[PDB]
Amino acid sequence: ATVNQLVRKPRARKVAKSNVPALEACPQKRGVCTRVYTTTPKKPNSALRKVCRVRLTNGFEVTSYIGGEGHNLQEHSVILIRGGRVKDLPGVRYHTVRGALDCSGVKDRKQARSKYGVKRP
Amino acid sequence: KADQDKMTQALVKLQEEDPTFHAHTDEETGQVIIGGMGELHLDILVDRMKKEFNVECNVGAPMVSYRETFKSSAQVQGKFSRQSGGRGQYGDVHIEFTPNETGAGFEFENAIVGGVVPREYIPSVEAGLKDAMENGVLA
Amino acid sequence: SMQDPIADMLTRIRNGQAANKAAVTMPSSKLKVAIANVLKEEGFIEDFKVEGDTKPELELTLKYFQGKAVVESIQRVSRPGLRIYKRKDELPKVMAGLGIAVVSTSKGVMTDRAARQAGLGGEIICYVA
RNA sequence: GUACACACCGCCCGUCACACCAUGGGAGUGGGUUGCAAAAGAAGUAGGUAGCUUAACCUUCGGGAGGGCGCUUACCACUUUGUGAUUCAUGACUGGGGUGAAGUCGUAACAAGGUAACCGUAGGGGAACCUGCGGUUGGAUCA
RNA sequence: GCUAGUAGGUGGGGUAACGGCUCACCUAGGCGACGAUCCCUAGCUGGUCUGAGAGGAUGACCAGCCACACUGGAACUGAGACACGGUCCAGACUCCUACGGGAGGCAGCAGUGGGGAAUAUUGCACAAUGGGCGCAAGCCUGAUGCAGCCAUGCCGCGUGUAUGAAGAAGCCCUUCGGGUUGUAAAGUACUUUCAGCGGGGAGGAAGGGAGUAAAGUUAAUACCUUUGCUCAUUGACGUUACCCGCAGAAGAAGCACCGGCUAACUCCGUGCCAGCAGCCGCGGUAAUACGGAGGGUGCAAGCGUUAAUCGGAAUUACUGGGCGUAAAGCGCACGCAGGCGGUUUGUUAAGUCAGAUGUGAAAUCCCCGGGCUCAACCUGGGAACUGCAUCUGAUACUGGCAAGCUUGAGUCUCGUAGAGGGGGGUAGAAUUCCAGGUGUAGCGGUGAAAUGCGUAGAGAUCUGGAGGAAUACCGGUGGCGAAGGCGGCCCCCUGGACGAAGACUGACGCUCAGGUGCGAAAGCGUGGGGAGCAAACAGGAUUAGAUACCCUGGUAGUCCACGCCGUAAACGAUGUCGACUUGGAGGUUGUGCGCGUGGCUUCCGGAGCUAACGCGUUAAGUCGACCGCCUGGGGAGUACGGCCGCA
RNA sequence: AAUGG
Ligand SMILES: [K+]
Ligand SMILES: [K+]
Ligand SMILES: [K+]
Ligand SMILES: [K+]
Ligand SMILES: [K+]
Ligand SMILES: [K+]
Ligand SMILES: [K+]
Ligand SMILES: [K+]
Ligand SMILES: [K+]
Ligand SMILES: [K+]
Ligand SMILES: [K+]
Ligand SMILES: [Mg+2]
Ligand SMILES: [Mg+2]
Ligand SMILES: [Mg+2]
Ligand SMILES: [Mg+2]
Ligand SMILES: [Mg+2]
Ligand SMILES: [Mg+2]
Ligand SMILES: [Mg+2]
Ligand SMILES: [Mg+2]
Ligand SMILES: [Mg+2]
Ligand SMILES: [Mg+2]
Ligand SMILES: [Mg+2]
Ligand SMILES: [Mg+2]
Ligand SMILES: [Mg+2]
Ligand SMILES: [Mg+2]
Ligand SMILES: [Mg+2]
Ligand SMILES: [Mg+2]
Ligand SMILES: [Mg+2]
Ligand SMILES: [Mg+2]
Ligand SMILES: [Mg+2]
Ligand SMILES: [Mg+2]
Ligand SMILES: [Mg+2]
Ligand SMILES: [Mg+2]
Ligand SMILES: [Mg+2]
Repeated sequence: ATVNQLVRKPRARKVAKSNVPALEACPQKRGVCTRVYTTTPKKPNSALRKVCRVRLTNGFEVTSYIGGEGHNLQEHSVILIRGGRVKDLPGVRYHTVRGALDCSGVKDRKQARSKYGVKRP
Repeated sequence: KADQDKMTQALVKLQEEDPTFHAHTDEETGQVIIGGMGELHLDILVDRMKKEFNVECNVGAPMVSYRETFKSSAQVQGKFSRQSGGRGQYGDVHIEFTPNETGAGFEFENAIVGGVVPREYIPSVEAGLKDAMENGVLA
Repeated sequence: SMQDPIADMLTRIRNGQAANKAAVTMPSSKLKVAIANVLKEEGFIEDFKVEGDTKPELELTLKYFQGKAVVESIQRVSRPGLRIYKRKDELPKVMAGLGIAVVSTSKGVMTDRAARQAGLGGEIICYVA
């Protein structure tokens, strides 16, 4: 680009879109579970990972991963979601915060308890 | 459906105000069931939701989850074969479905003799049955 | 078409040094002769000579050291497309002083060193190191 | 030569089936903003003055001056009407796209890939594609 | 494209004042590609965050400025308002009522409901600072000073110190020997911050009073004022900061992580499950990756996670990037605006440069110092604020102006080569067809066949005729053209290029958004033409199938005139112009004297360049001018909108 | 110069 060309049209930056649009620049967001189900990961991984469609207070419905082993989440449950995609689950871009609101902590957890909402044993 | 959101909030508040008022969702039927100390009680609660909470709701008899069972004992063979397109898949199993004592539950028996069915495939056989039994065989 | 004769001179010098040419010739001009004088006094060129009246021709005799061109670099700074004028405080230091920068000042075409002493800035013609 | 490297028992394309996501079109349906053409005219201010009334000044003591009220006009807010523009939401149904199984149908490309491939265009066909016309080498082969 | 009080003028009115501010009249202006108008978004700044910097992001708290006060209007009063806690009108909404009528505006401080992931007490004092009123005393002050809550941040500190080895127990590992946990423990000495208890006790307090004396004051020594002097008092915080004593180690450690990136590894579960996961990836018989345990590592009253900004990212490259094959040269050209421009003299000084002066709030940042026990924090001074004005100079370059000059560019004179273009005419070969003759059973086709053709005489051969399309050989890394393209021969009209030797003009140039023109094939419209060929279509084969490839047929089209379409791997995948930089071997077309000197072109190759391949005086080398264009793969050159088209 | 491997 010549200076004259740049005079006519300046250098343009990038949009830099977010990977967590539903949060709307918020650390966490409350929501209600519309369907708690399981899905299979894409190749090469293999399992039955647990997910839940959740309608946010902002009015966005998004699939959020329920981390840990076992969950007390049923339909019509008030949960707090946060940012964090699941690489092998296409579409899942959010993670439920265990131990906040209805969502209970992972039972029988002795490591990384803070990340699974488990009080000090 | 718009009221459903408001209904949730309404139930929470009502439950806090009145101890004897209870609300829960039956997982099987996927139905929120309200509990009270009488017809008059629940009537008042419902009307309060309709006005104060502005949630138009309709009450009714709680749906009942039914189960099924086999009345007769029979031996049946199940066979699969798919060689139509490229890779071929085959499997055959001879199973006897006998009525179990009520309450005992599913009791899969591996009576395979001479390894006619490979040991590795036997767990899958049970898994297949369990999944099929989870689904209705009648209604 | 030709729109920068100074850069043409600088290019001929650089191309000459690479081709190990004894001397380069070009159409003469007051500014070219001015710059030639600067290079000669700094010992970047051996000597220069202008011949002709109707069409004066400037011949620059190039100097090589240990079989290596004395001029290692000669880059035009201010160009027709982008003129560059620096103040005396903003004067550049080519190769941390080891190289020279030809600056056109009101008092005349001179090195960055000369201009800095005289307390005069101006158009930075080129950097010769 | 090559798009192969558990190395041609390689790699690899599209339809159809199923699931899911985002999205275009869509009789329309509900909002926001706004243009133009009008209508309207509270309060206030200014102007004028049918009438009505009046502390300070003047006066022949009657009045006069001046003021107020009232009325009227101009400006103008709400509001109203018609007709456009724009934007947002939503819509029976419909088009293509993306992702996912280990479904089905073929094998189009990669070797000359078994009809070299590809580009523009036209016609045709379940699909990958096929055929014509011109162009390109980003084809191999020559003993 | 926009504008009609619009743009300007004249006069009057109006304002504190200038002014289309307003009005009458006159003129037809004004604005806009240096982006008007319209649409979307938003308080601005000092500053904050990030960055080496240039920048990027951002504008809570602090300070300056602006705007706003239920919503939409409007004045009034006043020095000042079109006024948070004023008025009037209208509206929305709420409230009180005796139902006859009234009332209200937390975007002041608390506080409530609601919304949300989420943000605190309906606190104390006017002691201090500051403000209103007043003669003063004083009064008012949710300003302000303090207190409350919150790990929300920054900073400081404590949770002990020393000793303590068979180093116990236990745990864990184990090579079943030991080892590790680990001086860690226990034990033995020992000090108590901080906490708690009790005791003592700064500074923020200056003033204002009562007066008492002096001076002034004037008639007065009155009064009052001023300055000394005396005396009693003036704190919310506050049970203050801080100091002393008290006894006791008491009352004080958590969180994440250990496959690599990246500091920290084993055992045992689980067995592509259950799980993990920033990225790469792990998990199907032990998995330092999951689950749990031991041990280790990093941080610490915090530790993680999520969100967010900048950096790293030279990944929008001004600093500081690219376009032969990776994304990227418009199909080609002309040309306006624009950008840039050869050499000389004078002149100006616009840019540029120098100096002076004014300004650039404070705070903040930085530096050097102080005060807080230290730090955080507070404070003195300086530097800085990179800028913007103005005045006086310099004038090299750039710009302007004037006069120039050939070297760029162009004109004229002469000659040469060419499938350059447009129009018309004509020749030969061949195919097909038509008519006739001769002649007899095959012909034709394929990998092999078949369909098809033929005794209703084919095919072959000969003669005559018809019509359309294309031009063998020459012919070529030949030539010509901006590109697309252009090939029998002849005539007519016309473009460009190149060479030789002069003359002439005098920078007249280069590039070019927009714009305009040209632009293979296919296609489209109208009217012709139609031999051959051939999309579609039909039949025969092939094949598992064969909407194909092959065979037999065959229509549009291919041709012409005129109009439209505007695209191709329209490719050298290489924009145009100019200058410069080793060689060798060829093709083609001039010119001079076997040797030269021009134009164009092919191959090879040096330096250099390149990721490599390669390119290499016809650059992809070295530079300058200008234009176009790119910023992961898909989605997609698609959707929508506009423009164009008969489609 | 069959076709599929
Ligand atoms: K759809
Ligand atoms: K093909
Ligand atoms: K084609
Ligand atoms: K006006
Ligand atoms: K307002
Ligand atoms: K650059
Ligand atoms: K021009
Ligand atoms: K000058
Ligand atoms: K035909
Ligand atoms: K261009
Ligand atoms: K993308
Ligand atoms: Mg729609
Ligand atoms: Mg009125
Ligand atoms: Mg193929
Ligand atoms: Mg092929
Ligand atoms: Mg090919
Ligand atoms: Mg076909
Ligand atoms: Mg071509
Ligand atoms: Mg705003
Ligand atoms: Mg950058
Ligand atoms: Mg790059
Ligand atoms: Mg490319
Ligand atoms: Mg090109
Ligand atoms: Mg100047
Ligand atoms: Mg000049
Ligand atoms: Mg000619
Ligand atoms: Mg054509
Ligand atoms: Mg055919
Ligand atoms: Mg044919
Ligand atoms: Mg194109
Ligand atoms: Mg191209
Ligand atoms: Mg041009
Ligand atoms: Mg080469
Ligand atoms: Mg398109």
